[PDB]
Amino acid sequence: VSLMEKLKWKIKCIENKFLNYRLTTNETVVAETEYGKVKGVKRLTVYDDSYYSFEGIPYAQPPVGELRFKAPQRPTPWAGVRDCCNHKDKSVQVDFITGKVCGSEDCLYLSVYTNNLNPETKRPVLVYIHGGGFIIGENHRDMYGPDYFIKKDVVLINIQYRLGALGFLSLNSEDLNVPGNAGLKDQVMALRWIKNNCANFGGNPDNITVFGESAGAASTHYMMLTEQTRGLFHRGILMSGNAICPWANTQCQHRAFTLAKLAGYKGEDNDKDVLEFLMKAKPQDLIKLEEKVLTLEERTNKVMFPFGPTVEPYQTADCVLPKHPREMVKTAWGNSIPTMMGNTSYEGLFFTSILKQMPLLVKELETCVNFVPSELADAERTAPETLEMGAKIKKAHVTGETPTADNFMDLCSHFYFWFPMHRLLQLRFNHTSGTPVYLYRFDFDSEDLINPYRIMRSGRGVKGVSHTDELTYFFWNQLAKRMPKESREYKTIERMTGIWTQFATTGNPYSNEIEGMENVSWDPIEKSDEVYKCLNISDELKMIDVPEMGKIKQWESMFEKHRDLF
Ligand SMILES: *B(O)c1ccc(OCc2ccccc2F)c(Cl)c1
Repeated sequence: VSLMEKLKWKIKCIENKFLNYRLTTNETVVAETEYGKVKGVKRLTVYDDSYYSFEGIPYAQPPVGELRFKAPQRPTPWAGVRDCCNHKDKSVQVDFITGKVCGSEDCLYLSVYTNNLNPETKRPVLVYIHGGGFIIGENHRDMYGPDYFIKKDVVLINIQYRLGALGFLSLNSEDLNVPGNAGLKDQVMALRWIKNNCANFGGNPDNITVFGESAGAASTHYMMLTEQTRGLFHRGILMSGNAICPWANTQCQHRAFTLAKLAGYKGEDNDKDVLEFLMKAKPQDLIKLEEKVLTLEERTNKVMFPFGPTVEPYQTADCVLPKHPREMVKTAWGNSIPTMMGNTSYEGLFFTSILKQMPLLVKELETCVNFVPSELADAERTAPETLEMGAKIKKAHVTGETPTADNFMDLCSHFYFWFPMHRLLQLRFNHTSGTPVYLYRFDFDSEDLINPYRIMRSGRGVKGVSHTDELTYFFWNQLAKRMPKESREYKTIERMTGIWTQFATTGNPYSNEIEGMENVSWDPIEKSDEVYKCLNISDELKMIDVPEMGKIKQWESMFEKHRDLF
């Protein structure tokens, strides 16, 4: 927290509103939805393109009052024309830059964008679910502008969903109807809306692609796992994340009481009494205290967030996760739709900011016991077997006699992203109709065009392709600028929106109409593959064996004596 990030961030924000106004037009339009008419408006881009914009389309009732912590309910429709010419608020969260809580409980909205409201053909529909660890994020165009994607003839939809304790509180007591995963059930309801309404915006309801980055990738994967969404969409893209990443789920049923007690609850550890208190609390109080819920023991054992997706303790009407995700892969409908997955070439660089805060973290690599997968480790991480397992990790990532910060961040690349990807691929290969999985590796490094996460990760001046660096080439954000058509950055925008649009359309990401792809033979992964091939996306596009594969096998070797748990 170095105070006046908040300044230029406030004055990049005084600019973003003038610019937003200047890029607005007077061309309003009305579209039909199953809940009533919505009025949208055309907007301009800095590349002199334009698109129709519908923001603040409700897909559920505002989950306020008695609806807090509950599964979403269908919204209440209207006669007349609803105003969708302005965005709604984001879900209640801590602003990662201003450090202050922002947003509203009234956040269950989606936005629809297209360059042509009346196309002559049904268009592929792309649905983006944002990341942010299930605790931050939004569909506001200052972070996720559609301006690049609307160069292509697609319909792009950006959803919101409840975050933090408001989205992911879970209580054991069956009588209370807070089984957990409200935020994922939000996504399910948004997907149902999209399926039933995208046609009114020129979309093909039989050709929908869901994609997401980070927590949005885990979300996309959860939407492919749950039987609640069966057949609602037809392709998935998992960008740096999936549902069996260790940060992507947690059993948090005991932490509601902790949150209550942090906020001033007086009384006993009792689900009913705890729920009653949490129902009454100011939303901004609960979200601000969320950062204090995890114990030192939990943090040591690499629990990243106190509330997130959870295995629900009993089954309700709108249950999304009845079993551990690894179990849900066994029968997942989404196993049998075309899928693309990928990661960046230095994911772990993202934890730069965390390291600067707590330098002593680097000494975790002395034994690496803390990064042994939790299901394998003992609670004190002092067991000799845990020490042995840790030594396998240590050999994969410690390059000198003493671990460095770079070693730590390389390790994080695998703990948080590459190893979970491996486990998923192998698990799914036992339960798939045979539909292809394509892998990419995003390896394009530039500091000439950036996005706000680079601030948060303090990555200005740091080199390598961190977690979230690829977002810059998919979405407009308030820190972006018009780049020369010949720049490597602009060409990367064209390649990324191009490949994603090609995959959305056909279920195959290859096209010789994409510059650089003229010699790419991009083949999906097979069960019989001992080495993964990926499209490596840099200044050149090249098919390579995943450079991370060696370290991936090294992680896998921790499961030599526990193969059932892999
Ligand atoms: B993806 O949604 C994602 C977000 C955050 C992660 O780590 C926690 C974190 C939070 C804030 C700053 C830096 C961080 F690393 C992860 Cl692993 C994934």
